[PDB]
Amino acid sequence: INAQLLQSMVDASNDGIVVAEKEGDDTILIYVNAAFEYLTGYSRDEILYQDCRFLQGDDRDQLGRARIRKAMAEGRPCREVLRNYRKDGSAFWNELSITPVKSDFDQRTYFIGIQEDVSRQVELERELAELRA
Amino acid sequence: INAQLLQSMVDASNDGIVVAEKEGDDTILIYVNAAFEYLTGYSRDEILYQDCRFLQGDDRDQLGRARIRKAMAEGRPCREVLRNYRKDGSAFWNELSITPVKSDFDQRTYFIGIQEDVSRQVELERELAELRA
Ligand SMILES: Cc1cc2nc3c(=O)[nH]c(=O)nc-3n(C[C@H](O)[C@H](O)[C@H](O)COP(=O)(O)O)c2cc1C
Ligand SMILES: Cc1cc2nc3c(=O)[nH]c(=O)nc-3n(C[C@H](O)[C@H](O)[C@H](O)COP(=O)(O)O)c2cc1C
Repeated sequence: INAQLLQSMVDASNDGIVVAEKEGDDTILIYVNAAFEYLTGYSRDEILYQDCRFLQGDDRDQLGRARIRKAMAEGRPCREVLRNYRKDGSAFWNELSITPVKSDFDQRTYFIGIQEDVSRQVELERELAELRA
Repeated sequence: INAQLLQSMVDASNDGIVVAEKEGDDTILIYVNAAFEYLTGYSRDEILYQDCRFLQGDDRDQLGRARIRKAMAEGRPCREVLRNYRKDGSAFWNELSITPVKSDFDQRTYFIGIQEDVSRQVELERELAELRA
């Protein structure tokens, strides 16, 4: 499959897709797609080369953080549902998928992130539970 | 971004991703990912070089067909929720996004399809609306 098609497929994805690399305790972003920019509200120039933890804002007491750190250290993919905050400050539920992959071009392991906004389904399920009473 | 990472990003996608080319009134499949292979129940060798309309089965009375057909003619992406049937015969709801992309290698327009399963949400909305009254 051609590389231009793959880049287009990434650029056409509804879910957000990012690529990040490890720099100590930070995993700084090296690629984001348009979907990620519209989901998070930040432009490409602002958040490039930054760890995604800024999406958590002040809600930094989420147990999923430790699970993410364990998964990335051990080279395992992981899936976590987190509360994240856009640039304007509005909250949303982000189903995040992290996948570590070893690039053979430079023998470096990178991390692929897929973000899904699941706020709508969270609200729907909650309302169904309320009506169940 | 290198092609190996792009193929990894596509094969790790939660939604199904496919690539198809135009042959008259048919849009023949040239690529599927693992998620699509396990969602439809068909192997790559079975569905290669065939238009995806077989997923509709006998339920060919879906208006989205017309909308899909017009969208591809004008080179516009489109999003439609359709009824599809697996190889075994079980039914599901597919939110499909079609995006035309210009490949420069051959200056040919290809079509990227992204499929998301919305059956669970469809049932949620059904039950919430029913109990809602
Ligand atoms: C590719 C990638 C994408 C990530 N995307 C998000 C994200 O969208 N939202 C989020 O809250 N954390 C995200 N994270 C996790 C944080 O960036 C961070 O790595 C994790 O919370 C570890 O927490 P710590 O930095 O406090 O140790 C992502 C991590 C990676 C590797
Ligand atoms: C890239 C691509 C992916 C498609 N994926 C699906 C699909 O997953 N399910 C489906 O029912 N139709 C899908 N279609 C639509 C059918 O393949 C077909 O093109 C459509 O029904 C157009 O009208 P026709 O059936 O009269 O030709 C897809 C079309 C394209 C171009």
